[PDB]
Amino acid sequence: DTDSLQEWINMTGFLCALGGVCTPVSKFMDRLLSLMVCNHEKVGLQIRTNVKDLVGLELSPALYPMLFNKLKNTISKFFDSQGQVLLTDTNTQFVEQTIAIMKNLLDNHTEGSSEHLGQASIETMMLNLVRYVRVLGNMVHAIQIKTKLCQLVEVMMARRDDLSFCQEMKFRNKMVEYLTDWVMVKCLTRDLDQASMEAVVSLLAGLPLQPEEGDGVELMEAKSQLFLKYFTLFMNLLNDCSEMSRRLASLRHCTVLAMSNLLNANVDSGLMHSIGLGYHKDLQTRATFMEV
Amino acid sequence: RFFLDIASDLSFISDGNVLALHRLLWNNQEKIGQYLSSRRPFDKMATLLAYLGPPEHKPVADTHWSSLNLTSSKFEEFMTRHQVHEKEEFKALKTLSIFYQAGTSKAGNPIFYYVARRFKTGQINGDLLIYHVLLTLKPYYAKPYEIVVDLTHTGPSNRFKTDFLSKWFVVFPGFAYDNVSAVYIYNCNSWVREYTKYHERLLTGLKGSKRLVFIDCPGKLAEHIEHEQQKLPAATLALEEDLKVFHNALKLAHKDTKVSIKVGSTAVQVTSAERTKVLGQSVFLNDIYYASEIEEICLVDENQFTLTIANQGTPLTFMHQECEAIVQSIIHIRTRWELSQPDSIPQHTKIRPKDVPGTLLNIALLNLGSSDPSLRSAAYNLLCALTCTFNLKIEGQLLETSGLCIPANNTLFIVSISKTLAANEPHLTLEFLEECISGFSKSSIELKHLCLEYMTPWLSNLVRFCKHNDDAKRQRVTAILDKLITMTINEKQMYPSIQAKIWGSLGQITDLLDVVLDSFIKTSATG
Amino acid sequence: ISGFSKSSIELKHLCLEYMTPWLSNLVRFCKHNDDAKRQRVTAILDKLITMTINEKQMYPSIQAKIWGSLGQITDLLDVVLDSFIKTSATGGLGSIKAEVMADTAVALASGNVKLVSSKVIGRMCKIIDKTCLSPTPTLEQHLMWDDIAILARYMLMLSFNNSLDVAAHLPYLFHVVTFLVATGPLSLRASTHGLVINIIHSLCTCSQLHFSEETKQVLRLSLTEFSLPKFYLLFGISKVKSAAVIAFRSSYERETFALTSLE
Ligand SMILES: Nc1nc2c(ncn2[C@@H]2O[C@H](COP(=O)(O)OP(=O)(O)OP(O)(O)=S)[C@@H](O)[C@H]2O)c(=O)[nH]1
Repeated sequence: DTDSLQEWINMTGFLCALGGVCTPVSKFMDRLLSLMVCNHEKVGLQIRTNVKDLVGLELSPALYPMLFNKLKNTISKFFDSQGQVLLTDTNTQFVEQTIAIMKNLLDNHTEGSSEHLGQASIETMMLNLVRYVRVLGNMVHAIQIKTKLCQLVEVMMARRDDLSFCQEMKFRNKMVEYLTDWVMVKCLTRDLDQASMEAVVSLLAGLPLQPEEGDGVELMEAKSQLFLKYFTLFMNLLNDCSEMSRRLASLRHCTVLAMSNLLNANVDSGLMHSIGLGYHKDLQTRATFMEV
Repeated sequence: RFFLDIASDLSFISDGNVLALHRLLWNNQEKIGQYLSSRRPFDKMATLLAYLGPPEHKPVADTHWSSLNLTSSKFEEFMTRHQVHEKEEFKALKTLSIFYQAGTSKAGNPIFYYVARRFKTGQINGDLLIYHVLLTLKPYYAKPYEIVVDLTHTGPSNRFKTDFLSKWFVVFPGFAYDNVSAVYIYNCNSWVREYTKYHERLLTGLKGSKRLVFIDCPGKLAEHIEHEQQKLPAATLALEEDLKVFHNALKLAHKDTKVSIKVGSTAVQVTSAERTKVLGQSVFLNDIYYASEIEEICLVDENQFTLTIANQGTPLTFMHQECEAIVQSIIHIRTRWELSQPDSIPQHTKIRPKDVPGTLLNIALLNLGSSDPSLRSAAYNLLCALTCTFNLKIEGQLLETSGLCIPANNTLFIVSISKTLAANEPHLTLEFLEECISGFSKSSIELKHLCLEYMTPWLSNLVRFCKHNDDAKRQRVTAILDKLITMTINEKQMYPSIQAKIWGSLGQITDLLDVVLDSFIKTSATG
Repeated sequence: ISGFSKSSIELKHLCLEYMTPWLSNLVRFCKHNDDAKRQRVTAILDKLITMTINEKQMYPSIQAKIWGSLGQITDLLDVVLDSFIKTSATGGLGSIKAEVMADTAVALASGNVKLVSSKVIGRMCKIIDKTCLSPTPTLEQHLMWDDIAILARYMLMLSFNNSLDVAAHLPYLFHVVTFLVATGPLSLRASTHGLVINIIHSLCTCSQLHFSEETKQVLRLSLTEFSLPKFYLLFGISKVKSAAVIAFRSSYERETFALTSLE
């Protein structure tokens, strides 16, 4: 029977290769999205593995539009109503597959970047993604899902020049607010925090902080408030780091860069809360600020 | 022969030296005019001086192109030359969402939506606003276009200054004004009416203008712009929805007027039911009061009450048969906002690096003598950077490198640096000395002696900032002496060294003595 | 000195304050026929060193008032600094005594620079030269190796702002570097690298030499090229990110040497 699976993955890859010639193609892609969570006994395991390969690594770049949209619609049905999510194991497996799919699809970075950009608003897709993952819970598989999402965010920040969003700064700001809740088995927990730090660092790169639109006291007051919140959280993290030594050293090294970016963006609303640790007791903080 | 041997054979100065030169020019303007007459030079200087103003009298956060020439061609070349396109504040103002192009009218004119309430009174806000308007409007003012002025919730915080209001009528080309097909003015209020009453003279071109279409009912906007082409802000639309309407309302004022009160979950909208004159046209005004602005809620009687709004001299007196229902409707949502809102937070002064050169010199020089060599390297990097960017004259004694190994006993280097800065740059002594005194109390013992040792060259500069024309500066001098008294009393340790350095150098300078002794007399009497 | 141990800090400062005029007369009590007074003078200097290493709070006041005053008088200097050598021979390298002696070295020379720098580089040259009379295959197994090591630390702390006078002592100073490129442990090699960097740094940032602009450009280029990792591998320091960090690492030989790197 393994021969049958051999030609089956062969034809699946062939079709994924020549979809660029091109509708029946949409039906083909919907069958793939159905077969990602194909949980049939004795084959489905390797089936989904092969799927995770093929559409991961060999999908035609001009077929890049349709896939994104279809996934969006699927996770649009993941939310039961009004931002609330419904948790099923099938949805969980969908999420776990989907993360690796965009990870590989982004990281290949072959020719044909234009076919990636002109159509893709992956903004809402990731927003729904992190909103489902945040409510997953706290356990081993959940931690693994969370950290994989963190590398995905790191990658798609690394490729920010190619892609396109409707509102980039608002999207990144919402991503920062969602991610920094995750900062604080333990070995994993520390790994989650470790990956989340370069995720937040990549997000903060040149980000003017935008307050969430309420009525607000004013723009400047709420910008100061967000600056104070993020700065205090980072200082608490670095104080815990100040006391596996290589892990803590890397954690310090990236938290330093987080301070550097977050101060370099909002200098106006930002010196006034952190010019008073130029006299700080710990010389590590003082040195760090002292080149920032 | 020795004299024969010696006799035969790109840099921008700091802000303070230019400021001193500017003082010397301005205080003697008329006389240098007379002597230069004894012709283009005096003139160039003359306009230049005016553009600057008389000597410093304003926060440098505030700077404005004045109107002595005020030509559009110049303004555009000035903005393009310095690449204002690239600055982050312009992208920030784009994020503020003011004057965004949206939609195309029934006459085929593209429409620009100016939101007045999102603007706060301020200088860079205003000038970036007018340049943003010129840049966004630039593709389209060669052709007919239409604008919508959203005047929801506009108060004195959103006003244009008179000089700034005069700028809008001169910087744009004439056919930019002429291509304006229609101006839809939406939700005009009584404050805007007052503002026009103070400003009929500059708005005389709009006085009686038929291009001013006042959208006194929201459906009237559908008569000129399609609803799908309507892209007004979401909060503006939410101001119209789910409004609890009470007709037959009266405002009791100097003039009692007929109004109607629509109470929504965030605000109260009082809409005038009788037309009043703004810009030569009779309109229906509507004053908007957010729930965050309501000051006091009370019921004088069922037929009449007074409502107090923040920053008002008198509460507005409202007379209606249903005043009690209005009071409960307002007070329920107001109290649930009161529960919903967070507490008060104290806020600090906005700090930007180009107006704090003293504190950064203190954080540099103090840490330059610390124990940890990495900290000394970082301190060397800041000292080089400050002497570079702020253009202080150091006579080329600093250079940045990686791998420099700094000795722990470098105090002579620090003192040489501080003495050279006190010689070549006296304009920041007050903030520098104050921050040094402040950092004294939070420093270690060897660092405390270091702090004494590099602050003592600066004390001879206090003669310049004493007896000055500005009394606030000599007040600052006396305050500094007060903290010096305080630290001398509190620190019983280092007391011989404190007397040997601080008061020892202070007593050596005649004509500074008298304020010092007078401070001694007043502070000895205390206690 | 005996009374200085028991007094209070406020008394201690004034105690410094009246001992400091008396130290100038020690040149009278040196170079006499009786050497018992000479051994007592060296014992006094040992007591001063003892108090400097023992006390931490009044350490900068000590470094100024005592040592900068001794640096003023020419004749004592040698029998001062020689004692430091035995002091630095006393105990071990990478200890408290050695490091505080390294700092006190520049305090001694702050008052007078050219003569103290002359003495230090002259003793480096002599201890280098004297190895010929008892030749060994390598300098590390030589008997006067420690004087090579200890004075090397003295050249590191004394090179920040012309404390080793660069305007007149550059050939000898380069010559020592050539004879000490990648010899010894990690600390001495890193110290040699820091010495080279500080030499070039003080060479460009001083108004005494009044160089031309293009000369300052090529020196600025040279400083950058010595900052490169290629010159780390030339200097024998590998795997170390910052030479300045491990130059002081005790506070907080396996690789062979090839002559082409020296070229
Ligand atoms: N306060 C003020 N400053 C202005 C104004 N226009 C230009 N400036 C400033 O002054 C400079 C122009 O000075 P100006 O004397 O007009 O020189 P010019 O533009 O060559 O014009 P000229 O008539 O003197 S030959 C600009 O760079 C800008 O900094 C204005 O209307 N008010």
